[PDB]
Amino acid sequence: TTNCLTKLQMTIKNITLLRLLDVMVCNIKRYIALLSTIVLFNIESYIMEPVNFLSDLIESLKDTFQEALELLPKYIRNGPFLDDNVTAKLVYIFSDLLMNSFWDNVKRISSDILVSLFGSFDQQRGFIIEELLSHIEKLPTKRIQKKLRKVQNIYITDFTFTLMSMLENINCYSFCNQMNIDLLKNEYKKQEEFLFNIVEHINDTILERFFKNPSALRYVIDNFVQDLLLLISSPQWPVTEKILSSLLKRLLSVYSPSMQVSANIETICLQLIGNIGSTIFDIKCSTRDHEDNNLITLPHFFKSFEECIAYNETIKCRRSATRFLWNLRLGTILIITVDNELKKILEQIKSTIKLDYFSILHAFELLNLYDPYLKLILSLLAKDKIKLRSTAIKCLSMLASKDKVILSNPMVKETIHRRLNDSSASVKDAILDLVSINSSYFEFYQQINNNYNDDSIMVRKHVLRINEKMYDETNDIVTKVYVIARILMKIEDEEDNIIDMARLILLNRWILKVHEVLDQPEKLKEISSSVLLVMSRVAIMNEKCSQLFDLFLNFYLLNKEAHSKEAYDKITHVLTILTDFLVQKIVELNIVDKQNFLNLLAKFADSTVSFLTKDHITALYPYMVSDSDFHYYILQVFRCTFEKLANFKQKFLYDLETTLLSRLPKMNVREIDEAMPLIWSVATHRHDTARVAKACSSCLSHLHPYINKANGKLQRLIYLSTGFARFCFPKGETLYEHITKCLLVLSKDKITHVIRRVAVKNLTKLCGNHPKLFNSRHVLHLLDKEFQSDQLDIKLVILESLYDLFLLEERKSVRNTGVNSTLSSNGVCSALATRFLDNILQLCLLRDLKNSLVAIRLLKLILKFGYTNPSHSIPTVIALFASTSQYIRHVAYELLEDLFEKYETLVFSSLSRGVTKAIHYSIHTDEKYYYKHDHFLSLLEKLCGTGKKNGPKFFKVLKRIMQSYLVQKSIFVLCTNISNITFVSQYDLVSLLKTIDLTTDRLKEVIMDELSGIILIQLSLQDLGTYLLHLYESELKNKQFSAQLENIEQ
DNA sequence: AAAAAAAAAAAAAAAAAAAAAAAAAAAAAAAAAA
DNA sequence: TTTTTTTTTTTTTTTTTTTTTTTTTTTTTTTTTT
Repeated sequence: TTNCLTKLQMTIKNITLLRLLDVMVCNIKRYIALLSTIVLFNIESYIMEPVNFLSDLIESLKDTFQEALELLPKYIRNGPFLDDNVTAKLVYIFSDLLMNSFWDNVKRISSDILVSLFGSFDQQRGFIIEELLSHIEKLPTKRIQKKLRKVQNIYITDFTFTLMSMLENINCYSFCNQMNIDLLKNEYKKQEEFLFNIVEHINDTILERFFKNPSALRYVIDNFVQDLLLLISSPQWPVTEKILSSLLKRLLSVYSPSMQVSANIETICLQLIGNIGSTIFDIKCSTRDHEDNNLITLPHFFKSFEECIAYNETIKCRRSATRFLWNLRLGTILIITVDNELKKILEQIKSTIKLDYFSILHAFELLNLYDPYLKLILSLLAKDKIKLRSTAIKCLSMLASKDKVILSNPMVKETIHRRLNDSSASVKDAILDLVSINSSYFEFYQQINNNYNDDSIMVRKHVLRINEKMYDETNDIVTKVYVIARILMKIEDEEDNIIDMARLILLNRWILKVHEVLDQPEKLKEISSSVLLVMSRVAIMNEKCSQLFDLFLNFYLLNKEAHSKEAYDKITHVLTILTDFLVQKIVELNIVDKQNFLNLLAKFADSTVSFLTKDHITALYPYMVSDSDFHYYILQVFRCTFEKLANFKQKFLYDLETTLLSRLPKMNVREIDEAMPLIWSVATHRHDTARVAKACSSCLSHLHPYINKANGKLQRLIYLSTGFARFCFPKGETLYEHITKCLLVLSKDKITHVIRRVAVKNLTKLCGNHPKLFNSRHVLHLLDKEFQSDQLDIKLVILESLYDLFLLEERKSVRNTGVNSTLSSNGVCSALATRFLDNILQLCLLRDLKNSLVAIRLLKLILKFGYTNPSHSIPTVIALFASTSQYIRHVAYELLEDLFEKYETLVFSSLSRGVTKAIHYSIHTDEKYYYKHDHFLSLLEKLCGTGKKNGPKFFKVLKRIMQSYLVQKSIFVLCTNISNITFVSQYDLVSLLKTIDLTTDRLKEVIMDELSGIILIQLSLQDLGTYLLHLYESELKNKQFSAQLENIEQ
């Protein structure tokens, strides 16, 4: 009965054969569990029956239940009378139950029973070990806190929680309690050998079962190693250090030769070894001052051992853990002091602690194994596997996260600046993360910015983030200008997100940053000054940045359609105070900085809106009237301002006109074309302005005798007349028509060369300002005659005027239509470019640096605009590759790169003509130094050798060129350029060698049949073949200096 | 005013070359939801 | 304060077609004979 059983249990508890038999009989047939618990408390059939009853209960289930499972381990630990047969069933059922609130308690009870069974029996270690290992597939894939143990907010999976205690339960120190030190040494040796063998067995089986199915069975190890990392910092688990140690070497054996595995296995093992290395390096770094323990501080770390043991046994003893820790000291203890300490220990037997515990691990293998991990990481950095490289760089990054001074050694600097220049998207991202997490990364900022235009979106975004971080962090003006220039470059891209991010960060760091203070004193004098200095520095240094800055300031900041009205008044206000501060700085300062500030002011005035007021005009006036390049930017600012503002004072306008007309003879042509538009702009605000008419009439009367004479003062006179014509009086003939007639009169053959050039330049400028004048036949015939008269300087001024006209017209066209939203519900320049394209191309190949640069600039501008066909100019650019000058070659390379990226089909189509023209220019220019320069074919090859088929296509074009040419100097330069070509594949090289051998053999029979040129070209081809062979089924397998030698001929 | 054979020009079928699309797989980070 | 599902990036596997040739076939009109 239940009452009888309860009374019997109470009597047994108070006190502490027939009853056991009755309990067994009752269990055979809630009451059964109570009887089994009573029998267990009182205490092979009596045990075999309760075990079977518990097995049936567990099978059916899978507070009244838990007392039997709680009193079972006590009997197991106390009574060893259980035979080997009954132990197997309990071991197996409890191993099954351990894997798969009250359930956690049941699992803990099962773990306690398993460790008690391990401790009680010394001949069943392998049995329980294999039983626990056979259920390794039941580990949870995800580290959800629900099915996890504890022990600190540290969650431990149940399998290794049982396994670590089981392994540390060897506790040979207890044998020391049982006991001329001869027997204990042998016992300790046997115990340590047994533990070493079983830990190697566990590691081997874990790695084997992970290698069998690495993709699906990753968690089987992924948890374990990870948990081994979470438990290594606790002194309460010393055996864990061993578990990782023999494990780590196994991972180090993964990449050893004769152990080849799949790519996924390599990546997983590298991630695991990287985590292990990071953990052990973190442990090593956080130590005392002296932690050598390098097998060679000995007297005083026994005190550390004793303190650690005492603290462990004091707080949370867990007697198995401290028993194993006592054993761990045997290897260390086994000089005079060491012997005395060992004798004392034997006689006794017969935050700060966390740092102290790391000191004792240095003498062990785990901490000494860090160097092989680093060597393996460095070795794997250089392999061709992209995933391996990325994972290794990630491991280096997570290693350097703990210690920021790991970059001192040069073997990491070498890898980083080699990988920054050439890598893939993932590798570049990993190396950028590595350099960004480290505290100092200004040493490689140039390398980081060199990859700002990568194809991958992720690398570009991360580089932009690095640039923003550098701008926010550093204070050096040079690096700040560099990073802000890169950010401004990144405002145009094929990704809307990238350009939006760049615009947002630029707005935050140029406009909103100034708006934060909101007219707060003692803070605007620094941040606004720095921002204005940055903006001034942008407008220089590759003025494409200046163009992007103008675009950003005009078509983004001042467009009310782009952003909300409430977000536009702030922009306008910030720009107003910025302009006021810039004007004030210009006033007080009145050097390159001054020019930059003036350029910034001119750009601000040229904007779509006027942020300047009459007060700024009055402030600029005192040094405007007073008499450098100041008056040029000042005149530009005045011209831009007077086209938007009005309601000026009459007296001020009269004074401005007086001071402008007084200085007209003194000012040179450089700023006359801004002074005259200013004159007209100020004249139209002060109607009845006949004063400018009288001033123009004076110039006309002074110029009239000169034109009659045609049938130091004349230069300025004609310049002023042309300026008045093209900038004043736009409405019995019109003034500019009379000026064109006068210029045509002064542009005859009998006229002197200098005045003729000045007159033709002025006529070109006037026709540029008045397109209708280009329709007149006389000016067209004059321009054609100048272009076909072989004039060195007359053509140059026309080209410069056309360049200026093209720039102005394109700027006006871009400003006419910018960025806007259109709702349905709501050619002179091209003709001039096409007509004179041949003349420009012919002048591009001149031997004079100035004329060549002017012609190249005009050609580049025309090609960028797209007025004419690039096919007519593709060879010319290629001919510029033959130029010896480095700058001409570089600008030609940039132009050809742009032309390729636009029209690669036409570029490939015109390669033959380009090579022919380049060879002709090379032989024509340097009649004796023609073979000296041979750096045009290789640069063209690398430009068109970045594609999968661009290589074979370029080689096919090269073979066509070689066959076409089979002139002596042409063959010399072609051979010298071939000598410097890097060949992609050996099939191409052997084909070229066969062609050259056939050609030289044929020339050999030619010379034998037959003078100097033929033998010289034969010798040249033979020397090319010899140099090529001395530098570096067969055809199918093959598919996978020279100038001095040529000169030595004669 | 009658018949056969050969100069061919289009119109499909193969033998690859080559340039991207679909579709896991893996980290890495950020917005819900207990 | 943790786990959950989106959202974003390369990576690798095949799997697509879009080419560029080389073949054979088919039919067309012009040469040959009465």
